[PDB]
Amino acid sequence: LHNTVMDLRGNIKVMCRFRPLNEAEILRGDKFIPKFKGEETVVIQGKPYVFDRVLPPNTTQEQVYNACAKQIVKDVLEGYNGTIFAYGQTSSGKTHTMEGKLHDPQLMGIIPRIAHDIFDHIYSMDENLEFAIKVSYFEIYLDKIRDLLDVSKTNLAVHEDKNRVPYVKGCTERFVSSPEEVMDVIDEGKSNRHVAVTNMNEHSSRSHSIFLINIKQENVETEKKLSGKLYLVDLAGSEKVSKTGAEGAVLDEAKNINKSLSALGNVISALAEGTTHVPYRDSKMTRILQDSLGGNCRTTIVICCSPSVFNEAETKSTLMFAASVNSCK
Amino acid sequence: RECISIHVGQAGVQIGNACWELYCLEHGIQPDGHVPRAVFVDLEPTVIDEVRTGTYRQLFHPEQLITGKEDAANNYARGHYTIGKEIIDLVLDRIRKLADQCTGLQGFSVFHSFGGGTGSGFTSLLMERLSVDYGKKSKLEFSIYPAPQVSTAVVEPYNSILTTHTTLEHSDCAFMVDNEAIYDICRRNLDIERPTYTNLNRLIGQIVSSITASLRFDGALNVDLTEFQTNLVPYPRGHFPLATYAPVISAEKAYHEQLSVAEITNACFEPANQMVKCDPRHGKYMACCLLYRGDVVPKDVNAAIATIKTKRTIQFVDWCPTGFKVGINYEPPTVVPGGDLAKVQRAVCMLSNTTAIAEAWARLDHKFDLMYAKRAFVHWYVGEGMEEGEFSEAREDMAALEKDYEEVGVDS
Amino acid sequence: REIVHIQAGQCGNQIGAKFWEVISDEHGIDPTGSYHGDSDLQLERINVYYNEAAGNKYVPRAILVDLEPGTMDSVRSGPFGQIFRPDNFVFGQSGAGNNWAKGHYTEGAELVDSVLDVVRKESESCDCLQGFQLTHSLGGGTGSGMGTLLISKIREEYPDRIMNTFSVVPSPKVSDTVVEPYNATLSVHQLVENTDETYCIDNEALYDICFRTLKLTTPTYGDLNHLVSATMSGVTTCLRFPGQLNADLRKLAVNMVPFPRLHFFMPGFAPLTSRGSQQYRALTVPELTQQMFDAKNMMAACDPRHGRYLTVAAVFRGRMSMKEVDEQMLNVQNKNSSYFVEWIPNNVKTAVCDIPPRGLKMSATFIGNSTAIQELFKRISEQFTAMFRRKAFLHWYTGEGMDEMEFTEAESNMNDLVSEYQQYQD
Ligand SMILES: CC(=O)O[C@H]1C(=O)[C@@]2(C)[C@H]([C@H](OC(=O)c3ccccc3)[C@]3(O)C[C@H](OC(=O)[C@H](O)[C@@H](NC(=O)c4ccccc4)c4ccccc4)C(C)=C1C3(C)C)[C@]1(OC(C)=O)CO[C@@H]1C[C@@H]2O
Ligand SMILES: Nc1nc2c(ncn2[C@@H]2O[C@H](COP(=O)(O)OP(=O)(O)OP(=O)(O)O)[C@@H](O)[C@H]2O)c(=O)[nH]1
Ligand SMILES: Nc1ncnc2c1ncn2[C@@H]1O[C@H](COP(=O)(O)OP(=O)(O)NP(=O)(O)O)[C@@H](O)[C@H]1O
Ligand SMILES: Nc1nc2c(ncn2[C@@H]2O[C@H](COP(=O)(O)OP(=O)(O)O)[C@@H](O)[C@H]2O)c(=O)[nH]1
Ligand SMILES: [Mg+2]
Ligand SMILES: [Mg+2]
Repeated sequence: LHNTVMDLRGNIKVMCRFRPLNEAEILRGDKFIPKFKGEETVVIQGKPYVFDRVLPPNTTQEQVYNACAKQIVKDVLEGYNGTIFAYGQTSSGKTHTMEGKLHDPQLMGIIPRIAHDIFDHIYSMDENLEFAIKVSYFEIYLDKIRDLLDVSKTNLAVHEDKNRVPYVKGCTERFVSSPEEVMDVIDEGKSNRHVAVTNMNEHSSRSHSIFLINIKQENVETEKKLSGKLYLVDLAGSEKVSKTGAEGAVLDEAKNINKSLSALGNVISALAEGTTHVPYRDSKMTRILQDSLGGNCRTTIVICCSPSVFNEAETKSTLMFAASVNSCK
Repeated sequence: RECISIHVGQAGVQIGNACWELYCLEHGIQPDGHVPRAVFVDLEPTVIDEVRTGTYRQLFHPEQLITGKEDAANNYARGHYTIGKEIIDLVLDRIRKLADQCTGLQGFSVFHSFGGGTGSGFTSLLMERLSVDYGKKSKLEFSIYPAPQVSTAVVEPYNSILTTHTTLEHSDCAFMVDNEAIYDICRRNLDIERPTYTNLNRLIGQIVSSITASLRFDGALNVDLTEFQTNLVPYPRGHFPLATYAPVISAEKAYHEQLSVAEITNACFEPANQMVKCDPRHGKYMACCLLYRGDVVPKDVNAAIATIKTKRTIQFVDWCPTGFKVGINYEPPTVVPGGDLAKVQRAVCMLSNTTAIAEAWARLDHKFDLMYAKRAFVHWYVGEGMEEGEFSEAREDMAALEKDYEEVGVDS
Repeated sequence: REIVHIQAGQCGNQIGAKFWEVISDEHGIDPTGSYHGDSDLQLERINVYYNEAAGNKYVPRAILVDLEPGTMDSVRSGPFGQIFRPDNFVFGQSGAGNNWAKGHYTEGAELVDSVLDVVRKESESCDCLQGFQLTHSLGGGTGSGMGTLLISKIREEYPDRIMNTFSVVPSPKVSDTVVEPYNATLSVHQLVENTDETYCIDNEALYDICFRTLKLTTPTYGDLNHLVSATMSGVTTCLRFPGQLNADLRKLAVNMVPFPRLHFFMPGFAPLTSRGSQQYRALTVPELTQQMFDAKNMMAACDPRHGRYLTVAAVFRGRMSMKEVDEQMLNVQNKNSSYFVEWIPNNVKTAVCDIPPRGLKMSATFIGNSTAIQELFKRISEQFTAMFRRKAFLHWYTGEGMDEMEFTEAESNMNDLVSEYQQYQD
C-alpha cells in the first residue's frame, strides 16, 4: 500500500536536503531536530510520513546532483525543458548546493557540474551538431526583472514566442564555450545581488535569482534547431517577520516578494499534480518559467534544512509544498 | 484591586462606549464627573472619533484614545504585523502609564471583535506584549466571536483562527458573546426586528456590568477577577466561557418582572438566552460562575442551584463534583432609562465553560479550511508580513483546541 | 485618509462632471463656494476629496487628462466647471485620435510627465493617501490608452495606495466606436495588471436599467453618468462616513479580491424607483436586497444569474438594524446557494454607514465580484480576433509606432483572464 497514493508521482515534488552542522556550532546552541528514518522519512515533531526522498546530513553534493539534476540535464540535451528550484533560508546550505566553491573537485555544486558535463559531450560528439551554450542571469527584485549582466536594467519585459508562450526578451545572453566564462557570469551577477548586510557569515537573499542555461544545438544536415531550457531558480530567503521585527529595512520589502512567490509556488505544484489550469502570467517569475511547468516533468525542487533553533521554519515550508496528491485508494 | 480595560477594534470600541455608558449610569457620574480607567485602540480614526464627537465625549483623556489615521484593513496580518505594529508601543505605553498610576491592580479587561482587522490582529500582539510585561496578573479578554451563519467580513475566519492561536497562550479567561445568538434574544426575548448595533452593545453592556462593575463592588459573596479564571478555567488554554443574562425581559410588552430567583436561574440554562450560538447541543458544563445581583437570599440560591444540580439533563462534567461559583452582589441591575431592557430587581449573569464550544470552534475552523484550501484572500496577508507558516501553523493550533475541548469532556 | 480622482479621456471626463456634480452636493460644496452642508457631518471627512486653501474654497483633488481641448473646455465652461484649480487640467491640444496607440505610446506618452507631476502634487498634498479613483472608457484614445498609462505609472509610484478603476467597457448590442475592441482589449490588459478594484459600467446596461427601472423615456448621457456617479459615491465617500460597521476601499478590496488578478466588479444602486408614483418607500430593507441582487439593476452588461459570485459588498448607508441587514443577506445566500460559489462560507461583505444619500431615507451600494463578467471579456475578446484576424484598422495603430505582438499580448492576457475567472464558476 501507500504506493497508490503516490498519485503525486508528478515527480515535481521537492527532495529534502539537510546540511550538516560544523563542530563550532554542535555545542554553541544548534543541535539536531531532524530524526531520519530509512532514506525517505524525516521526523520533526509529529510527522508519520514525509514524501518521496529525504537526503540526510551525510549525503554528498555529488549524490544530490545525481538524483536531482543528472536526468534533467540529459533530457535538456535532447531538446526538452527542465527546472531545478532551490529553497532554504539563511544558513540552510543553498550556496553550498547550487554552486559550492567554483572550482572544488567534489565540493562544487549543481551549476559547475552541469557546465562540466555539457563541455564533456561537446568536442566528443560534435561532427554534425554545432553547439551554442547561451547563459542568461536575471533577478526578480520588487517583482521587476533586473538583468545582472551588462548594464543593470531596473525592469525588463517579457514578450511571447511563436506559440503565444512568454519568454524574457532583451535578457542579456552570452556565449560560454568552456567552464570559466560560466563562473565569470556568476561572479558578475552575485556582486550586484541584493544581500542584506548582516555578519559576514550570513547571506540573506532578498532577490530571487533565475539562472538560464539555454542549450542551443544546431544540426548541420536538414533537421532543425533545438533549444532546451534549463532554469535553475534560486529562491530568495524566507524569514519569519514576526520574530525578527521588521520596522523598516529591506526586511518588509523582502517579506512581500518571498510570500507572493511562495504562494504562487503552492498553486503551481498543486496544478502540476491535479487541477485545471490557473495562475500563469500572474508574476514575472511565472512568466519566465512557464513552458517548464507543463510537460517535460523536470522541475526538481531542492529544499535545504539545517538542524537548530532556526532553519526549522524554511524547512517546514519546504515540506508543506508537495505533501498533497491522492488520498486515497 | 482594579482592572484596566483595552477596547480594541471599532466594535470593541462601540461595545466599549456601551459598557462604558451603563457604568456611569449606575454610579451617578454624569457626562462630566471622574476619570475612566481604560483605553481605546483602532487603525481607523473615524470610529474612535465617534467617542471624540458623540456622547461621553469629555469623560475621556485624549491620551486613552489611540488611533492610527492610517488604514484598518479587515485582515489580521496587516493589523497584527505590518500596520498594527507601529501603534502598539504607544498603545502599551498607556496600559503601562495607566497601569502605574493605580494601586495594586488585578488585570486588564480586553474588548475585541475576533473577526476584524484591528480587533483580531492588533490585540493578538497587544495581549501578546501583556502576557510578558505583566504575566503576574489577569488577562480576561471579552470577545465577540463570529456569527455562526451571519458573519460580515468575507475573510472573518482567517482573522479569527488567527486571533485565537496568538492570544490562546496569553489570556487568562476569554469571555465570549455571539453577535447573532444575541439577536435571537432580541427577537425571541424582547421582541424587536429593529435591533441596532447600539442594542447588542447595551446587552453585553449589561452582562459585562455584572462581571467587573458590581463584582469589584462589595456584596454578600464577593468574587474577585482572579476568582474567575480560578473557579472558571480547568486548563491553561485561555479557556473561553460564555456569557448569559437572566432577566432579559422587555420593558414594555410582557410584565411578570417579579420573577423570584427560582425562575431567573432556570432561565439561564435554557439555550435560548445565552448570547452565544453554542446551544448546549451536548457540551457538558464544567464550571459556572453564577453572578447574582439585587435582592437575593443565599438559601434561595443554595437551593435554586441544588434543584439544578439534580436536573441531570443539564449534565456537568465527570471530573467535576461541584462547579458552581455563587457570586452575590447587592445593588440590583441598572437598565438604560429608556432603551428596551425590562428593569428587574435581581438578575443572573452566569458565565461558564461548556464542552459545547467544541462545536462553535469546529464550525469556525472548517470555514477557514474551505478558503485556505484555495488560498482565497491569502495574498492579502502574505503581502503584509505573514507566511504560509502562520496560517497552516495556526490551523494546527486550533486543531488541538478541537481535541482539547473534546478530551476534557465526553470522556470519563 | 484620502484619494485623488482621475478623469482620463472625454468620457471619464464627462463623468467627472457628474461624479463631482453629485459628490459635492453630498458634501455641500457649491461651485466655488464652501460647505453649505445641511449638516455638520458632511465635513469632518471631506478631505478625502478636497484641499484647504482659502477657507470657502475646498477644491476637488482630481486630475483632468485629455488630448481634445473642446472636451475639458466644455466641462470647464459649464456648471461646476469652475471649481477645479486650472493646475488640474492636463490637456493635450494634439490630435486626440481615437487610437489606443495614439494616446498610450505616441501622443499621450508626452503629456504623461506633465500629469504625473500633478498626480504627485496632489498625492503629497497632506495627511495619508489611500488610493486614486479612475474614470474612463475602454473604447477610445485618451481613455483606454492614455488613462491606462496614467495608472501603469501611478502603480509604480505608490504600489501601496489602492487603485479603483471605473471603466465603461464597450457595450454589446451597439458599439459607439469602431475599433472599440482594439482600444478595449488593450486597456483591460493594463487594468488586470495595475489597478486592484475595477467597476465596469455599460452604457446599455444603464439605458435598460434607466428606461425600465426609471420609466425615464429620454435617458440623456448626463443621466447615465449621473446614475453611475451615484454608485461611486456610495462606494468611496460614503464609507468615509461613520457607521455601525464601516469599511473603506481596502476592506472593500481585502474582502472582495480572492485572487490578485484585480478582478472587476459590477456596481448596483439600491433605491432605484421612478420619480412620482413608484415612490413606494418599500425600502424597509428586504426591498433593497430585493433590488441590488436582481439581474437587471447590475450596471454591468452580463447577468449575475449567469455565473456564481466570489464576493459581494452591500455597502448600505442609512439607519437600519444590523439584524435585518445581517439577516437578509443570509436568506439571500441560501435562496441562491446555486450561484454564490461555495469555497467561501460568507461571500457577502455587509457594510453599514449611517447617513444616507442626502435626500433619501435608505440606500445601499452593491459591488459584486461575480464570475459572470467572464461573459463580457469573452465578448470583447471575440470582437478583437474577428477583426484582428484581418488586421482591420490596424494601420492606425502600427503607423503610430505600435507592435503586431502588442495586440497579440493584450488579447491573450485579457483572454486568459476569461479562462481563470471560470476556474471558480466551477
Ligand atoms: C423628492 C425626492 O425624494 O426626490 C428623489 C427621487 O424622486 C428619486 C426618484 C431619485 C432621483 O434620481 C434620478 O431621477 C436619477 C436621474 C439620473 C440618473 C440616475 C437617477 C433624484 O433626481 C436624485 C436624488 O438623489 C439624491 O439626492 C442623492 O443624494 C443622490 N444625489 C445625486 O445623484 C445628485 C443629483 C443631482 C445633483 C447632485 C447629486 C446620491 C446618490 C448616491 C450617492 C451620492 C448621491 C433624490 C433622492 C431624488 C431626485 C432629486 C428627484 C432616484 O435616484 C437616486 C440616485 O436617488 C431615482 O430612483 C431614486 C429614488 C428617488 O426617490
Ligand atoms: N455586539 C456588537 N458587535 C459589534 C459592534 N460593532 C461591530 N460588531 C461586530 O464585530 C465585527 C465587526 O468588526 P469591525 O467593525 O469590522 O472591525 P473592528 O474590529 O472594529 O476593526 P477594523 O477591522 O480594523 O475596523 C462584526 O462581527 C460585527 O458584527 C457593536 O457595537 N456591538
Ligand atoms: N555540506 C556542507 N559542507 C560544508 N559546509 C557547508 C555545507 N553546507 C553548508 N555549508 C556552510 O555553511 C554555511 C551555509 O551556507 P550557504 O552559505 O550555503 O547557506 P544558505 O545558502 O543556506 N544561507 P542563506 O542564503 O543566508 O539563506 C556556509 O558557511 C557554507 O559554506
Ligand atoms: N456613459 C458614458 N459613456 C460615454 C460618454 N462619452 C463617450 N462615452 C462612451 O465612450 C466611448 C467612446 O470613447 P471616447 O470617450 O470618445 O474616447 P476618447 O475621448 O478618445 O478618450 C463610447 O463607447 C461612448 O458610449 C459619457 O459622457 N458617458
Ligand atoms: Mg544562500
Ligand atoms: Mg473600525
